[PDB]
Amino acid sequence: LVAAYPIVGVGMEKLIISTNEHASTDQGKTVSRATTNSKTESNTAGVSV
Amino acid sequence: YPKKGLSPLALNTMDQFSSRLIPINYDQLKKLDAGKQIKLETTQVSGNF
Repeated sequence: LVAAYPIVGVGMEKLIISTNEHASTDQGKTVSRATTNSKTESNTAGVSV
Repeated sequence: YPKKGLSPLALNTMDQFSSRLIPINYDQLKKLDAGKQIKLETTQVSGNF
């Protein structure tokens, strides 16, 4: 009259997450050097009294 | 398996076909950096006669 019959059930033990990002870092250098050359030439007038 | 005069066996993949290598997120990598080690156990095994 009884049944040959299984019954299974589950139970959660632990739960882990894991994140999604995108980290980035940068480091740099700069070195420069310039020269400058120029020339002018002026003319003036004037009258006083 | 293999015989005693040989090197051990490697495993690195996790799918049905060998692709998509086993990942580990960041916090467990920082745990693993500090010198901890993981345990490898069997749960079941099947073969033919």
